[PDB]
Amino acid sequence: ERSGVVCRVKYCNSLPDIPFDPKFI
Amino acid sequence: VDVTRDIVSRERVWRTRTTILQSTGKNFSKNIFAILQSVKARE
Amino acid sequence: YGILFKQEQAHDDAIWSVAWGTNKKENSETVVTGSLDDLVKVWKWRDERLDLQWSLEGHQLGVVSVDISHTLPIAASSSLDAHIRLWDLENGKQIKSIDAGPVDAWTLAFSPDSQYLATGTHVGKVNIFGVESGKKEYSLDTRGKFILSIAYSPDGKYLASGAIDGIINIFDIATGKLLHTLEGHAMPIRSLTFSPDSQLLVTASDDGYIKIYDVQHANLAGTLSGHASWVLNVAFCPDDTHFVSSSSDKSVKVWDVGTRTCVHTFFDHQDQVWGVKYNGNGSKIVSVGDDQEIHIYDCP
Amino acid sequence: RDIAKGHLKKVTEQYPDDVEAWIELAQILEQTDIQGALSAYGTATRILQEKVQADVPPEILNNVGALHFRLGNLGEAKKYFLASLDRAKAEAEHDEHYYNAISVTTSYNLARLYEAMCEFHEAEKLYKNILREHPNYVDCYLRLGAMARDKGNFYEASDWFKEALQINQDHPDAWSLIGNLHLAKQEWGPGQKKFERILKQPSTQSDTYSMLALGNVWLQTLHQPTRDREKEKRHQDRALAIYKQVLRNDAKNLYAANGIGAVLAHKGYFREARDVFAQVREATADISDVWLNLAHIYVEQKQYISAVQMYENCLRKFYKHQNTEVVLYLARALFKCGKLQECKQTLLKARHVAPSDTVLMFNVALVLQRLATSVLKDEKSNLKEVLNAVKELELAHRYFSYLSKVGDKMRFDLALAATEARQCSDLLSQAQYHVARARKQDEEERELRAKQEQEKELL
Repeated sequence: ERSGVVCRVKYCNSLPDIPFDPKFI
Repeated sequence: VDVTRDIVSRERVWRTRTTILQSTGKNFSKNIFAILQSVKARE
Repeated sequence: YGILFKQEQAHDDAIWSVAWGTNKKENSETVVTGSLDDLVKVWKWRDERLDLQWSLEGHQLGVVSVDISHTLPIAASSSLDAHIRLWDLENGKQIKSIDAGPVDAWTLAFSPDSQYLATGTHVGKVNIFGVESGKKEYSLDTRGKFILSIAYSPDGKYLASGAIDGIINIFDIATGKLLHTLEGHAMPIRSLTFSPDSQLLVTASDDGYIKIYDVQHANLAGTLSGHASWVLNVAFCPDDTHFVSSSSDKSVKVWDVGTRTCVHTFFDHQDQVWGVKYNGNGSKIVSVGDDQEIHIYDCP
Repeated sequence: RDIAKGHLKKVTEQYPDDVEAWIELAQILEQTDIQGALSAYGTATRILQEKVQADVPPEILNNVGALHFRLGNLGEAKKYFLASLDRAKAEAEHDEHYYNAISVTTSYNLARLYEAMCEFHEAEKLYKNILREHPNYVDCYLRLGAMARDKGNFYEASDWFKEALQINQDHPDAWSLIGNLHLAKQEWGPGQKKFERILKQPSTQSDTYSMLALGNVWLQTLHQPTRDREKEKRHQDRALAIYKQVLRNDAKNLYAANGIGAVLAHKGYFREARDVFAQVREATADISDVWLNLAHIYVEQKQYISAVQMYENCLRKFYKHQNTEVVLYLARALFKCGKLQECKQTLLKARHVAPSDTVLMFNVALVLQRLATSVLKDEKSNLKEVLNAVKELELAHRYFSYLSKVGDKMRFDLALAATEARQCSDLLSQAQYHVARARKQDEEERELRAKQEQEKELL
């Protein structure tokens, strides 16, 4: 309407964690 | 102990942390650094 | 063991709650559904096939809970509207709308004698309502953050509450006081089920952990690992031998009460299942979800 | 390695009694395509049977189960690990080859598999079996910690993680995971300089993962009202400096470029952002962040019909049925019809799992207000919908009252519901105006149906 919907707009950035692939003998 | 070196030698790591961040294609950063300098040309 | 009935596109929008009547007050013959499309569809399971008996409206927001009385052929519905509408099923007519104003309303539960109506509240209180009055008789006040899940003891002697971050609160409904404040979970609990003998209790959190607690001394009988997603709904096999698990990954694992084993899993909903209930013995198993398609699972 | 590939496809077609030729085929194929390794192991399983009916050594079978772990073949991967442990048991006397140690890492893989089954009970069992017999091992010590991290942070999750540093403070993976715990406590934002400085010893450096974590904890500082105070400008340029550093040491990192595009988008260069995010978009689509950040640009051009589809494309991961910030970032300048009523339906979906939010119950009141003023002003509309309009705005006024009594907000007090209250009062007046018009349109439709009744009597 008079103004848009409110948001805490952030261009965030995530991180992958440690994979732990099953090991290869 | 002997078990530690005994296991970490014989296994293999094909999947680490760092090359997850690195992309499997070849995306260089000159294009990235060129537009980095280009925005500095607006500055 | 499989699916008997599948009900294609049973609702316009996603179902959130299921109610299948257990007695022989023509409620084994029917199903009550509660959805986002503001439709309370009374589904007459007749001739072992699922027919629409009534479609009830007026819940202006999406339905959060439906239930069927043990001792009566009537039903009740809640939503974010905070107008806990009470429904008569022989005619498909509304008995009353219990305004749990202004917003302070959550999922409901028919009492085992179907006299008191428990619900969750934003403050942490548990508000009890007269089925005849529509009035907040008394609120079971146990502080916390928010009340998400509740269940009566079917034998009519306790209450248990699941909160917004894994708070389990044990009550004596004969006196309405807190017995134990159990804390085996950290992540939100959406469903909990008293045992048919009310000797055990099931927990369904965002961890896939069915932590089963004893009731008579209020201790951990054992933790059971479940799905990969959030387990959402649970019902006991009424002969007190199994329990079913609705999750957030289009998958319904069926569990043994003792051996802690996924005795079966259905995958049949292509979307996230929300609500589960057994047969009067536990052979038929009803099941809803965001597929808007209701799957009925015969499990001998 | 390329010459290895050439020699391996110099011998694969050949057979000068090829035995291990498939073993060193797949031994480089584990970096590469996994199916090639599968095929190599497939005929390698056979080739140990014809010269003599010899059971396959369990190192092969463990590794093929390890392959199927990253494939969909999880069940027969489990069968591979079982028969691997049996064949290691069939290596009854081989402590030279240390079948016991091979069983240790095989059990580690199988516990990691039970985690993929979400059989965390048996995962606990295998892990504690190994740690009770080889407590010097760390990865089992922290996967247990990771499992309780799935339950939560201040568990023995955090303590297994800290004792993993106690057994091995040199361990960068666990040390990173220490601060990964502290990512949950974002109020421990500026404190993470210290807990991500401990292994900024240059033996561990360069650690791209940690320094990107520094960039990320440095970017969460942004979107504050102190940018005009040059503070977040300095923060933007400091994150930019981190991103230049990781740029020079790695051109092919993609989370970096996501960070550069994010900080310049926070600098207001959104036309200068979709390009840099386009690069990582072809690089890999399977980064959940870039889906959001592209659609933020789209709604910044008000390109909703390019944005919300890619939002629900981000919803195509098996992570959470109602992620909250995604539907928040969905309902932003949503102004069309489905951008209003189906917007309400999305808000209801979020509210169903998140009824605690003040912002969400404010936003449903907002969108109900918008649709109420969409049906009473130039409308001249249906009876039933304007009958629903008064109820829905009454509900909206209930939330206007309810939120205003609450103290805590999203660090911006919502006494703005008060002007909504004057609005909804004048909306009551407008509704009392237009419900009379509804009765007028009802009576004229009655008279015109009388007019068709008479003429059909005439026919």
